[PDB]
Amino acid sequence: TTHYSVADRWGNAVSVTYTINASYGSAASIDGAGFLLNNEMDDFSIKPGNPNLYGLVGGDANAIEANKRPLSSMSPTIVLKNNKVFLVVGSPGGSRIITTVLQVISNVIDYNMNISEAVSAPRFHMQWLPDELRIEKFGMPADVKDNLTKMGYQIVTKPVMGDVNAIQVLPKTKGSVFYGSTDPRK
Amino acid sequence: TTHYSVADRWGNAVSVTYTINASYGSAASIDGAGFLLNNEMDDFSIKPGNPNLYGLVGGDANAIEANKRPLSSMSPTIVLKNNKVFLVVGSPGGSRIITTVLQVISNVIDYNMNISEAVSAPRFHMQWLPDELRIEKFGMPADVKDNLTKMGYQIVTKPVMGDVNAIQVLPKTKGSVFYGSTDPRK
Amino acid sequence: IKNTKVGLALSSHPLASEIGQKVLEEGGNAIDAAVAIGFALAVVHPAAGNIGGGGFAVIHLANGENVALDFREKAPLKATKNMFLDKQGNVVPKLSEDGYLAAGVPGTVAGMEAMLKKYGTKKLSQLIDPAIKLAENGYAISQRQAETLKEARERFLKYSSSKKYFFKKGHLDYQEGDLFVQKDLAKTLNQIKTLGAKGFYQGQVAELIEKDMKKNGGIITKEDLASYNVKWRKPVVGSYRGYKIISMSPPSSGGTHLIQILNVMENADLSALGYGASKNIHIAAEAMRQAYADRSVYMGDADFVSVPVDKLINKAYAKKIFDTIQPDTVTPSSQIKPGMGQ
Amino acid sequence: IKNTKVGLALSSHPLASEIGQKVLEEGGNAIDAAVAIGFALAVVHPAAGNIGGGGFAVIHLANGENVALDFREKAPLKATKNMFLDKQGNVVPKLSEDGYLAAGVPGTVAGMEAMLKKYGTKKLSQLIDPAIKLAENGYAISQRQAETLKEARERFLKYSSSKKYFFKKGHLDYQEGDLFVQKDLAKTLNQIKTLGAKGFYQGQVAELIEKDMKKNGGIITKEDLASYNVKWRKPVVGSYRGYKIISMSPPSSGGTHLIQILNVMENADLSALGYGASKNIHIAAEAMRQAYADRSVYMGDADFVSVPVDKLINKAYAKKIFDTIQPDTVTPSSQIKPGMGQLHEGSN
Ligand SMILES: N[C@@H](CCC(=O)O)C(=O)O
Ligand SMILES: N[C@@H](CCC(=O)O)C(=O)O
Repeated sequence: TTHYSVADRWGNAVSVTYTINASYGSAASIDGAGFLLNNEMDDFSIKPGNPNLYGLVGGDANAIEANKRPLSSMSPTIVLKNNKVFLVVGSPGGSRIITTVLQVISNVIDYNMNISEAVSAPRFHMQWLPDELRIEKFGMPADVKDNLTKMGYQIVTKPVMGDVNAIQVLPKTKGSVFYGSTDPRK
Repeated sequence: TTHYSVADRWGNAVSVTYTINASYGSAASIDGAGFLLNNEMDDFSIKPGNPNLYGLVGGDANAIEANKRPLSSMSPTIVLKNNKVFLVVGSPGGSRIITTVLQVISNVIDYNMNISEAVSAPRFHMQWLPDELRIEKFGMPADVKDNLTKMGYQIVTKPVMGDVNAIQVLPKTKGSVFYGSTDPRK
Repeated sequence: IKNTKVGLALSSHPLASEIGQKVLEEGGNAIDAAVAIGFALAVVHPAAGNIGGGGFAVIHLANGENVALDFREKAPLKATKNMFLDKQGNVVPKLSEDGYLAAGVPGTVAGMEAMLKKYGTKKLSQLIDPAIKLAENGYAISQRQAETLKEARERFLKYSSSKKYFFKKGHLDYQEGDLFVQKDLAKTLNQIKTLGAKGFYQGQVAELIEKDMKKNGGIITKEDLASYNVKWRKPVVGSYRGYKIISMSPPSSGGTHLIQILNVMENADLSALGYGASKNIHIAAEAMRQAYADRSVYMGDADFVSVPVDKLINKAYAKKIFDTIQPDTVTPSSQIKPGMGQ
Repeated sequence: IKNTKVGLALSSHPLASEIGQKVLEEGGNAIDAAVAIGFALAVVHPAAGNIGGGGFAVIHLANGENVALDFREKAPLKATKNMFLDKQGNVVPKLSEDGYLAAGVPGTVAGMEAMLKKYGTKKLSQLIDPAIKLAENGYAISQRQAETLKEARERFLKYSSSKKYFFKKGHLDYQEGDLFVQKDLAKTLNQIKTLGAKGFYQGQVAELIEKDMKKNGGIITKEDLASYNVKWRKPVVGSYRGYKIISMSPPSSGGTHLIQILNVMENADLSALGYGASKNIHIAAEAMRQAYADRSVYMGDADFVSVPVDKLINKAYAKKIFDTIQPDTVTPSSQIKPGMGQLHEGSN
């Protein structure tokens, strides 16, 4: 999965997340055509309660049916301020997309980080099952981990989450200024 | 102040910190010559107990004498591992140079950060007078601040400290790889 | 990264970002640039960028309209509920993950053409040229690409088609710095250049897809391809502390839960304690926990199932979640009730 | 940033870094590159890079030797203890900070030449060419430079020389993206190109310095410039968890306190709790507190006063400091004793 963000001088913004699901999709290509096929069918629930590639589970709502579109977690997002473009943001990461994107938005709005700071900041993740608080290397100091563990979290350090490409737009006396960040994770 | 670091293929390393003291030094230039004069005389103790530009104090040892060199905090440093160049590191920052440089070294050695991580990591600072623990914006979370405050630190958030240019040298199959980092604070 | 004249086009590959940025410099709009990037990434970032997959675009137009494009893959016409299970009702290992049966009907090419035709200003023929040049002439394998290719090796090895495209002669891994040329991909992109989306969903390319599927135990047919349809949908919309949030609606769960989680968080003054405070992490994590429990029961393609989006993004529901959050203890996942009673 | 061929030359300005890197590409050694960078930064980073200041170089040689070069400024020949005080013994505001009396005798040009002649391989005339080109033909003011220039405005405006050099016509602030050209600086660097350090410390440039000093109430003369001397010194050396630390000795306090504070920290297993743990911050911070108290009493130019470097960097002293650090609590600074009773030379 990969996300890209575009904003122009006329006030259009386009936030695109697209994918073949796994890295290199199904790993099978169309002979003669040179492209990899997706493995997007794994985003369905293939059996009630069966965890997919991202540990996500389902029942009736996300069961397979002919022509049905498998449930995604992709979250291409635009944030507006007074109806003008403010953020263009998104990320890959399967189940982690939702939490990655909201953390970047929160970092800007709640903590007044610029877009580079908001993207670089360590990320955590909770997805109900598994019942764990997923964190990143160097992302949480002992004091914070200790306090969260006391609350009843099971903290686990896992590979870095996401790959945010984000734009922040700020008005100027004349026009706007566009600020960008790619993700130090990849 | 500014620091630069050099490492070559023969195994030499050069770590240079140099300065005109304050930003633009004394602000006075030599007419006809095009260069700014330092204000390095402020690095002496000009009166016992008088705090200088970085809040540093002195008495007899660092009093002004003709031809004497004013005390510096500049810390251009080289670290060796098994007799081979490992780190070339240094920074500007007046009184904060010492603490900036040691934190980068500790980050690599104690915490196994790569040179980029080690340089980007938030820095703290204690210089005895003022009696305060100086930190950076977004550098320390509430839980850590609360515990340090309960120990007796007066925590103050101040502008970012330092501008580290550092090299890490690692053995590979044959010879060395040189990894560099400039400082995000620049 | 800063721009004060034409804006920014940002992706995970510098060659694709450069292509998008150039479209902006040459007077194209954000949609024009996005289309050029979508095709460029199909060449230079094959782990993820694609013409064989699908996705979503959320678009804010100059005139103030906000729209969403669904170019998500569809289950093929022959797909069935239990298609990945054996006779005894148990999952067939890797059947949904590796190989031709794991594929939905691709939507990317349809999506790129749809947004260009509705909102773009440049011709597809011109926007796709940079991608074709990269496929025909090649580009350098990056350090990370060499790693991800190496990791995919044993998967590629299962399929004669992928062994041909993603290895060097003798099925050898590409290495960092190698020039990667994709002649058949260029043929496919050239069909799209000349014929538009019909160059993928019909004609020679559709024939190649159908016949390779049949040979290899897949089920996508020309009928699937000819019937592939994008959908222009309303985005899901929320607010957070005076900002408007525009995100992807079903068949993504992403925008709904993003808005739901932020709605819960809105009840706390997070700014008070600042970034990385355990008390703030706790509120967010408990909101996440409920949202993902909700996802597992309520979420799917709304064209087929009832999805309570409006209920999930209702601030009153979020307040109810917030009020269950204990100062310094969690609600174990085993004790979460989807919808809480909704 | 990565290199597997000629190494790296890294500075705070990309134009200076590129100049250093090209020296490495062209076959020069780390000293050659460092000299090129020092002159380049004097053009492209005038807030900090300089020919009017001084500094230090710590050098590790291929053969295993470690050396330090002191090119720190000297107090002028006519400097005095109370030179910045009025008749009542009070500090004259800004006298040590703004203007011509605030200056020590510059060491940079002497330092550059000294390390080049002893350990370099290339000629100064060639290594200074890139800096001359940037002075003569100009370079683009960066965003940060525009900010720092603006902050210094009121200071520059006090001096006719700086008004000429660091403002555009009409004494306007330089803006981001403006091309900044330094003709007189170019002339100075050309004298150094032609004559070496003597092109700065003697002749026409020395005359310019003496004249402007006299005009403006400074005390540096041709004599001070002719007396300027670099000093080759032993670096301070220590160890931290098996790694060798090589850093700057007096007249810097930096290397000594760096080794001292790391020595204290070595007594704790910091890796156990990892980056940013309060327990780890406490040990380092309490070590810092004692080190800076020590600095205030025991540190100065060791050529002129007694400085107990060996005692300050001794692990046994650091172990004593470590022992005084009580778990979960600070020692207030008002209770800290410089030296901890360990640095008394009898009743001295
Ligand atoms: N196929 C997943 C994305 C997988 C990923 O981002 O790695 C989805 O649509 O939610
Ligand atoms: N003049 C100070 C350095 C000033 C700074 O780094 O800003 C010193 O030599 O320690």
